[PDB]
Amino acid sequence: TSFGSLKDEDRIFTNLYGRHDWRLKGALRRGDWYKTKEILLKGPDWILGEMKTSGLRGRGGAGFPTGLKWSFMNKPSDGRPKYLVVNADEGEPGTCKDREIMRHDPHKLVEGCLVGGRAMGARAAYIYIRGEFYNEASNLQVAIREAYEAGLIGKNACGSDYDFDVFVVRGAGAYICGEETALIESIEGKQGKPRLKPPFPADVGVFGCPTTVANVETVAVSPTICRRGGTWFAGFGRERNSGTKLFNISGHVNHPCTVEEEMSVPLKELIEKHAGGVTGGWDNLLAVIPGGSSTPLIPKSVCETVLMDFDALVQAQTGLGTAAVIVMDRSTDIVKAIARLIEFYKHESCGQCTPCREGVDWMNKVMARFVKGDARPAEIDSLWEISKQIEGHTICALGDGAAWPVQGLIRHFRPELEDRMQRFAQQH
Amino acid sequence: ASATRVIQKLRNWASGQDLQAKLQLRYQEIAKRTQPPPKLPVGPSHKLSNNYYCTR
Ligand SMILES: Cc1cc2nc3c(=O)[nH]c(=O)nc-3n(C[C@H](O)[C@H](O)[C@H](O)COP(=O)(O)O)c2cc1C
Ligand code: SF4
Repeated sequence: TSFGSLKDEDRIFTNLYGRHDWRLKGALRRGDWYKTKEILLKGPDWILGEMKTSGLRGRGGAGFPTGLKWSFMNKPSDGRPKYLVVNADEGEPGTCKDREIMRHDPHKLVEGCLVGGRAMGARAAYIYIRGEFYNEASNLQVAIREAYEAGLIGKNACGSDYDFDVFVVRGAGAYICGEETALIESIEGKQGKPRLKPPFPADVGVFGCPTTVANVETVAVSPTICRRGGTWFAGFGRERNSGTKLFNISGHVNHPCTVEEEMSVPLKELIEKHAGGVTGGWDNLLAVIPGGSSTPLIPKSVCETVLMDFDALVQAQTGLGTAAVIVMDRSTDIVKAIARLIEFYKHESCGQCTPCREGVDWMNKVMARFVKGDARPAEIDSLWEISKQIEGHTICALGDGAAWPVQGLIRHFRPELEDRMQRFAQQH
Repeated sequence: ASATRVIQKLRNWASGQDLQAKLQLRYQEIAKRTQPPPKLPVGPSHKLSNNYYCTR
């Protein structure tokens, strides 16, 4: 099928553009908090089977089947309680989606946290967001005030005897904290530094207590899945890439935007249908960044005719991540762009891994030289070898995030660099 | 070389060979000293890639 071409009756995250109210009242109107009690009765196993049938995958980073990620924790308890955590953080360049989800749809997020905690026999949900989003944390705390005062949360969840709690947290302005482990550590107060897998948060972690992590979009859609059927949902996506998705189109475009869409949709259709069209004319387009900084670019030859999903991007040698589609044209120093993208990491790498701490800066300096061509070619292959050295020899995916962009830039746009270098030599 | 023609002829008749052509002493038949500052090469191991020690 020609995927996409969606219906605003199936599009989930309504009120996206805040044209309606975001309080409990408008939420109940939209269709929030419907027979949650019957769901809590049905219990965990049914919910997990529903998600597995749906075949959903994850949004944040690589696609890890949520059904299995949560069955990891589905288990009795040994005094050690069990917690859930929500990664409201959003710093990955090109992502302006969880912020909207929160300031315009917080009740649904709370509902999803509740359903997930019930699935995992939890006790509470810690929603960790950044610090700059004071307004969003405020709106969300207000919605939680309303929820508590009503009775949809707390001792008596909605009529059952399930005791659940919600707590909110702000970071202090870091990005790495959006990692499954240093998030937990920042919560606990220890520096925002990750841990080693194994062990896994699903058995050992926060406060030495088992816990699970989840992205806001996943937790917010899981309830709609549970109350709509799952199979219907999966019908809106390919075998593995099932589901709708949020996209954030930015860069060289007439009208940047945030959008809801279907998975496995053509990127060309996406850009030219919404956004009012690409700037300056399609032909002026040079390359893309379909997954933010955590993915490498791709030029015209594949920006056209491609699909959009974890698979068929992997095949294209790349990933998807957050669906942060940046677009450029023939008017920018790709090298300066990517050098700033890497200085981002050089500023926001925690530092405890030697290759990260001492190779990201190497890369930044070598790319700042590439900017002006004050170098010589074989440094290209040197940098490629450095990237292949870094990739797997770290802890958090940020190593791959710092390597991949360079790998793509150098697998695609070498002649630009070579010509920069010869031209600079000419200029002496 | 500063010596005389007749003595050249005499020593040459004595020996049998010629000597003004294959003297042992050194009259500016050498390479000047104070040679210029040179620049040197390196090996095939001063590359930047495909030089992993595990190979060699
Ligand atoms: C370095 C790094 C930064 C991340 N930053 C964010 C972020 O800012 N916002 C977000 O929603 N996810 C972010 N993620 C995605 C996380 O991996 C995700 O919250 C979690 O690890 C996996 O959850 P999921 O399987 O439900 O997607 C980040 C991941 C990494 C590795
Ligand atoms: S790879 Fe870098 S950012 Fe990630 S834990 Fe190691 S030092 Fe920190």
